[PDB]
Amino acid sequence: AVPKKKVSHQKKRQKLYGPGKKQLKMIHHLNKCPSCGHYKRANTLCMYCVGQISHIWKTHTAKEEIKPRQEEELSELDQRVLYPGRRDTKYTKDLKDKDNYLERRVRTLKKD
Amino acid sequence: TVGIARKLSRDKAHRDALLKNLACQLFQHESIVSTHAKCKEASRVAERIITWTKRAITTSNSVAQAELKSQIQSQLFLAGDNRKLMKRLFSEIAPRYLERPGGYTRVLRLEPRANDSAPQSVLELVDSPVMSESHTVNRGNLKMWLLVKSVINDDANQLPHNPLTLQNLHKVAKFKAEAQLHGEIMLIKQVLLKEMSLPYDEALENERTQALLKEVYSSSSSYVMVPRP
RNA sequence: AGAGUAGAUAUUGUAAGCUAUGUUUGCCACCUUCGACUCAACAUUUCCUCUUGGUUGUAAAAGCUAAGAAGGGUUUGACUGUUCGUCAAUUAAAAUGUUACGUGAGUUGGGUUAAAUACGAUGUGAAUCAGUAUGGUUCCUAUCUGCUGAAGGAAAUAUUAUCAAAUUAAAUCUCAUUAUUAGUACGCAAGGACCAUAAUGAAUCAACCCAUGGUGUAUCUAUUGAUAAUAAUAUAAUAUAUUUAUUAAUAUAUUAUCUAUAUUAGUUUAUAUUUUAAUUAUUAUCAUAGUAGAUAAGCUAAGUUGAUAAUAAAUAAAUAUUGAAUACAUAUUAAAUAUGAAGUUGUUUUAAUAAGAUAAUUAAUCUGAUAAUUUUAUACUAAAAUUAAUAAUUAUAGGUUUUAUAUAUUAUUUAUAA
RNA sequence: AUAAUUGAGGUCCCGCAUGAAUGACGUAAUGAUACAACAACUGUCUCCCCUUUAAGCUAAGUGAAAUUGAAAUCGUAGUGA
RNA sequence: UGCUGACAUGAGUAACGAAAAAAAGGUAUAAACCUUUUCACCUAAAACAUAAGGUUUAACUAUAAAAGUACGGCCCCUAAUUAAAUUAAAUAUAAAUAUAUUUAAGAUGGGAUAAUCUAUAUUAAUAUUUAUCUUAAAAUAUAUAAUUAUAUUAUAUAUUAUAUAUUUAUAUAAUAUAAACUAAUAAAGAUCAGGAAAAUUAAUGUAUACCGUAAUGUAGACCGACUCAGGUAUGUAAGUAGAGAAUAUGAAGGUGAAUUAGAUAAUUAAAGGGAAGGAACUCGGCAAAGAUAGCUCAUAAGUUAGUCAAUAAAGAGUAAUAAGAACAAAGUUGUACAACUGUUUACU
RNA sequence: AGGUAAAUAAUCUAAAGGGAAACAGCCCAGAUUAAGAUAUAAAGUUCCUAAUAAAUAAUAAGUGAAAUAAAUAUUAAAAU
RNA sequence: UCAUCUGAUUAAUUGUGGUUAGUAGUGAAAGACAAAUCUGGUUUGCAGAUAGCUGGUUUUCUAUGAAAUAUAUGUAAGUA
RNA sequence: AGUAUGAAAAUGAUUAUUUUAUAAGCAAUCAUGAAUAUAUUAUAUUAUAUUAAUGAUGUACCUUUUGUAUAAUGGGUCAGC
Ligand SMILES: [Mg+2]
Ligand SMILES: [Mg+2]
Ligand SMILES: [Mg+2]
Ligand SMILES: [Mg+2]
Ligand SMILES: [Mg+2]
Ligand SMILES: [Mg+2]
Ligand SMILES: [Mg+2]
Ligand SMILES: [Mg+2]
Ligand SMILES: [Mg+2]
Ligand SMILES: [Mg+2]
Ligand SMILES: [Mg+2]
Ligand SMILES: [Mg+2]
Ligand SMILES: [Mg+2]
Ligand SMILES: [Mg+2]
Ligand SMILES: [Mg+2]
Ligand SMILES: [Mg+2]
Ligand SMILES: [Mg+2]
Ligand SMILES: [Mg+2]
Ligand SMILES: [Mg+2]
Ligand SMILES: [Mg+2]
Ligand SMILES: [Mg+2]
Ligand SMILES: [Mg+2]
Ligand SMILES: [Mg+2]
Ligand SMILES: [Mg+2]
Ligand SMILES: [Mg+2]
Ligand SMILES: [Mg+2]
Ligand SMILES: [Mg+2]
Ligand SMILES: [Mg+2]
Ligand SMILES: [Mg+2]
Ligand SMILES: [Mg+2]
Ligand SMILES: [Mg+2]
Ligand SMILES: [Mg+2]
Ligand SMILES: [Mg+2]
Ligand SMILES: [Mg+2]
Ligand SMILES: [Mg+2]
Ligand SMILES: [Mg+2]
Ligand SMILES: [Mg+2]
Ligand SMILES: [Mg+2]
Ligand SMILES: [Mg+2]
Ligand SMILES: [Mg+2]
Ligand SMILES: [Mg+2]
Ligand SMILES: [Mg+2]
Ligand SMILES: [Mg+2]
Ligand SMILES: [Mg+2]
Ligand SMILES: [Mg+2]
Ligand SMILES: [Mg+2]
Ligand SMILES: [Mg+2]
Ligand SMILES: [Mg+2]
Ligand SMILES: [Mg+2]
Ligand SMILES: [Mg+2]
Ligand SMILES: [Mg+2]
Ligand SMILES: [Mg+2]
Ligand SMILES: [Mg+2]
Ligand SMILES: [Mg+2]
Ligand SMILES: [Mg+2]
Ligand SMILES: [Mg+2]
Ligand SMILES: [Mg+2]
Ligand SMILES: [Mg+2]
Ligand SMILES: [Mg+2]
Ligand SMILES: [Mg+2]
Ligand SMILES: [Mg+2]
Ligand SMILES: [Mg+2]
Ligand SMILES: [Mg+2]
Ligand SMILES: [Mg+2]
Ligand SMILES: [Mg+2]
Ligand SMILES: [Mg+2]
Ligand SMILES: [Mg+2]
Ligand SMILES: [Mg+2]
Ligand SMILES: [Mg+2]
Ligand SMILES: [Mg+2]
Ligand SMILES: [Mg+2]
Ligand SMILES: [Mg+2]
Ligand SMILES: [Mg+2]
Ligand SMILES: [Mg+2]
Ligand SMILES: [Mg+2]
Ligand SMILES: [Mg+2]
Ligand SMILES: [Mg+2]
Ligand SMILES: [Mg+2]
Ligand SMILES: [Mg+2]
Ligand SMILES: [Mg+2]
Ligand SMILES: [Mg+2]
Ligand SMILES: [Mg+2]
Ligand SMILES: [Mg+2]
Ligand SMILES: [Mg+2]
Ligand SMILES: [Mg+2]
Ligand SMILES: [Mg+2]
Ligand SMILES: [Mg+2]
Ligand SMILES: [Zn+2]
Repeated sequence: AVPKKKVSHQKKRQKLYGPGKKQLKMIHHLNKCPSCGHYKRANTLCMYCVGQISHIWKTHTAKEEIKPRQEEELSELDQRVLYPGRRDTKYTKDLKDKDNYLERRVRTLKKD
Repeated sequence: TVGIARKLSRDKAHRDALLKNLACQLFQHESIVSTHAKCKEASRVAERIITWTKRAITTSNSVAQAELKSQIQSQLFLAGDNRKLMKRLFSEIAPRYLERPGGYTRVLRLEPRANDSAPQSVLELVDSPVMSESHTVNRGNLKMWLLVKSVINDDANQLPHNPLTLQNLHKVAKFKAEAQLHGEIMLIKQVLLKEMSLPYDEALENERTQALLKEVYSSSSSYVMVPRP
């Protein structure tokens, strides 16, 4: 149930790193994407090219934003009177800074 | 009960409902991204549904047709955005696949998602129309788009097309009128080139497309095999 | 000594004598949990099975006693916390121990056990008991050793792909009944064989799923209650087209089936009024898979199939031959020569190992791995199958087609037509 | 009573060491009390099998604990606080 | 088993706390945030109103808006109770203090007027607990004033038509569902016999103070060291069903979560089914299984006479005959002890 | 009885070193620090392991070879 | 926690406030509770209580080097 | 819980040298090959340093005891006290 001794430096290290099962393997199965000449996984789509195509689809197949007439044709002063500004909470501010906590996809290296 | 399908870490009732939802979403949006296992199971359902629809369309037996219809109805959630999904299935989706013997979907593997390391895939409908009757482009048929992008890249590099690319193009063609296919390719080029910001001289592009079509369409050792002494 | 019809030594063996054991009850004080379940390993001082000596007390058959022998086997119930014991029904037999009186970081907690309480006894009393009774508290994710499986790395009498012997590590090894020999041998009769073979079983082990049985959150049908859809039809509105003389009629698309007021405070329902405010087909969800009847694959034992591994070799107790030493005698603790066991060696089976063998040898497709589709396999791995698309041949999974199975209605039918 | 009963009920009385408000005795009802029997039922068992979900296993992210003189931490027999 | 600090070990091991998710888009930044659609879960709640509490957690700093009427506090009044207070000498007392009496405080309670909307100031003058039956009345049908059977029976409002003050008032008549529920009324059964305390006319007034108000509240926003399956007061709690607030469903509302994705060996947990047998299990039938109406009938011995036993066991009617939601309903007996309903070692 | 109680001596206690397989107490011998030629103690001298050759008898049982197991039995051998 | 079980118009359950506790209250009585546990709470102080008991007590070198017996002891864990 | 500074240790990762995949126990000491590094007197047949070839010897430390490798006490490591 309980360790009888302080496990030594040797014995913890040979346990962890000695076996190949536990080690990380080289990703030999990279290959060139045909659409953009960059690294991608074998039997896998290029995340750049498919992303680009998805973006294209979004730009074309776009549901139009609903802008109400009455709010679109308000005067500036009138709009200010109706819908004044406010102090956002700390939480709200944190939520707003998305680049702080949201990871954008990195581009791979160009294949040789 | 064991081995017939993926369990997907869900109770039976939930699992089936999930699969139905996935099928509905596939029919609505002609491609969808999801986890690999879910996609694989969803394909099985969607394909089955398509075949049933085809059978209903074709069969002379009235009772059979009615039974197929009932089965199709059972296998979908018809509400909200999928109210007129049955109609779409009969009129829009299933008529694409009348000549095609199975294989109506394609699950294309993606790079696994970062937060979760979950293997990610794209379940999508085969031979989805890239251009509707309105002057727009349609969401779906990712593989075709990718192929055309690869072709464009090859043209830019002034390289020959890869054998695999040619094979894929041939596969795409098999259930496609040649002129229609060409027109689709041309349409894809217009969008793709602009996105990538390469110049679109139209006549030259058309000629290239034609050349690509021609080679696709017109079909043309270490050990020796010797009889026993 | 003495019993044993006679004779101490077939069998029995007073009291006293000499030892072994560490299985009991003690003594010492170095040293501060009984039973059940589960799985057992070891011993032999052998209960059964195999071999054999003795048995006026071995005629036969049952026995009794002794030698070899640990291969295989050695019980299920009623009572009790019990081990034990009493009994019942079996068995070839129901052997005796050792293993922290094996086994509580494996289970249990009935006994023993503290707090509550009562009874009998003891005590002035608080309370007490080699007493009785009801109730009643420990938990632990495994670091190392070890064991069960599974990989990676490795040094290979030097490579890879395959086939692989000796060997090593284990497994296995049976037993009963009936039948025949034979109602023979033996015996006055009653009774009743050895030697040996066969067939049924047995307990154990292994594999298997064709069939049978079970399951089957694959599936199908039935079914109660409530809700929610799609389709069709009707009505109404809006939008888009066509006709007609914006209006009406038609076609397509979309949305809608509400609402409000009365019946003496409130709520619900009902009807009436108000409004265009619909009733059939088919689905789904929820209620243990809602419940119930069937049920494919797989998995399984209630099921099926096989095995209990020979022949052979050397032996144990025991039984002999010739034959001295020792004129006889003596199977030899002499030389020679023979028999002899469920034991030993082996044999058979599994796992490991890889001596050896065939082939190829810097590669337009050498051998492996990474990758994909997977299952023959599987915790992860590993293993095995496939990764075809060109001059030919190769289907891994899904999908498709197919025949087949399941479900449950169906000739009162389906399809072609005249 | 059971094939078989150290349990249960009935009865006997060498009551080791019963007994009358530390109440004595016999009942009806009640009791999650204790013991025993019959019925029915059943995976409790003969004797386990199949299925379901949550864990277990793998990948990603986060990240305990008791413990620990130091450890390069095998078997057997012998020895020996 | 020193104290403090730092850092190891177990170990990148267990675990990440009852849980249903999917896609598309915000965004070629999302398992976790927002939106839309689908799916599910809670639904006499996981909803909607509130009380208490609390690092304001909120839909936020440009922030929770009150003269009063199905608005609370504050205020007036007092209960339980409290008070270095109160009365040459209230009484007692080593000191502290304690007692009795006064006065003051003290809500968990009582408190005028109001949609015809309403006016609170000042001055002057003399209600334990339970029940709404039976009878009687008239109404509706059958038969031949009287019988039989059935509901109805105190209050709550709009309409219409009359009669009196003069379209505004008062009274009368007639018209008009069922089932729950409310308040207010009346009469009244039982013993356990049911708070306290704070006037009316007239004249003159009344420019209406302060505080509470977010959200959370069967919970991530309180008490439990944690965003803890524990603890936490009250009122509504769509319909369909039913005796019902049981049970099923779920209109609406709210929610789907600081872990995910796969795989589903051994093994564990929590479930479902099981041939032949049926307690052979075990200390012990522990656990599991077992319900052939839940309504209406019927129901024994014994017995303290209490359908106590009884919800008796069996059994009948209605329903169903191959079965086909949930929930309520789980035997009979003998003995020991204790009359009984209760109480007890919060945690063996 | 590795028991208990005291008597005498020694060692251990508080004593390292060699031997007794391993060893608090037995057999030798007392570490001031080294050095390593010579005498040695107890104990040893086939190898493990530092060091050996002989003589005369006996055993044949692996008896025994650093922890001696008895009465009794059988078979020899001497002496009378 | 889940299942199962018991009471559920009463010696019922429960909100809000109050009274009674450290020789000490409350207790349908279990030494039961009195702020996560009482045969008598907690805090501060006496206080560095006391401990014939346990454990600990820190550099080096040099010389000598015991005892575990008798007697006494409310003494046999001590002390003379 | 001052301010500077900080090659103090425990502890982690990495690199270099050296040894290590037929070998068994306080991980040290002594013997003794080899490999590496440094060396302005290595003149060398050199010297020092580092390093588990191989061989031999070697039962942690303290406390408390008649007596402890003890499977008796106590300590996870280092720093300060
Ligand atoms: Mg369900
Ligand atoms: Mg099919
Ligand atoms: Mg005689
Ligand atoms: Mg005798
Ligand atoms: Mg023997
Ligand atoms: Mg005979
Ligand atoms: Mg044999
Ligand atoms: Mg034992
Ligand atoms: Mg243990
Ligand atoms: Mg007594
Ligand atoms: Mg109990
Ligand atoms: Mg089968
Ligand atoms: Mg079959
Ligand atoms: Mg069958
Ligand atoms: Mg089957
Ligand atoms: Mg299905
Ligand atoms: Mg009303
Ligand atoms: Mg309508
Ligand atoms: Mg529900
Ligand atoms: Mg068989
Ligand atoms: Mg044989
Ligand atoms: Mg002769
Ligand atoms: Mg002879
Ligand atoms: Mg033989
Ligand atoms: Mg190929
Ligand atoms: Mg195939
Ligand atoms: Mg072919
Ligand atoms: Mg296929
Ligand atoms: Mg008897
Ligand atoms: Mg019994
Ligand atoms: Mg007595
Ligand atoms: Mg008397
Ligand atoms: Mg008396
Ligand atoms: Mg009771
Ligand atoms: Mg080692
Ligand atoms: Mg210290
Ligand atoms: Mg992990
Ligand atoms: Mg683990
Ligand atoms: Mg571990
Ligand atoms: Mg885990
Ligand atoms: Mg959670
Ligand atoms: Mg997205
Ligand atoms: Mg309701
Ligand atoms: Mg909520
Ligand atoms: Mg709320
Ligand atoms: Mg509030
Ligand atoms: Mg007052
Ligand atoms: Mg007050
Ligand atoms: Mg008040
Ligand atoms: Mg509010
Ligand atoms: Mg809090
Ligand atoms: Mg806590
Ligand atoms: Mg909670
Ligand atoms: Mg409910
Ligand atoms: Mg809803
Ligand atoms: Mg059965
Ligand atoms: Mg049956
Ligand atoms: Mg039994
Ligand atoms: Mg038994
Ligand atoms: Mg039970
Ligand atoms: Mg009677
Ligand atoms: Mg029940
Ligand atoms: Mg009682
Ligand atoms: Mg209680
Ligand atoms: Mg308790
Ligand atoms: Mg001493
Ligand atoms: Mg001395
Ligand atoms: Mg010595
Ligand atoms: Mg000296
Ligand atoms: Mg010998
Ligand atoms: Mg010896
Ligand atoms: Mg009752
Ligand atoms: Mg007591
Ligand atoms: Mg406390
Ligand atoms: Mg207590
Ligand atoms: Mg003092
Ligand atoms: Mg002190
Ligand atoms: Mg001296
Ligand atoms: Mg002395
Ligand atoms: Mg003394
Ligand atoms: Mg003393
Ligand atoms: Mg080596
Ligand atoms: Mg050794
Ligand atoms: Mg020693
Ligand atoms: Mg130790
Ligand atoms: Mg040790
Ligand atoms: Mg320790
Ligand atoms: Zn690309």
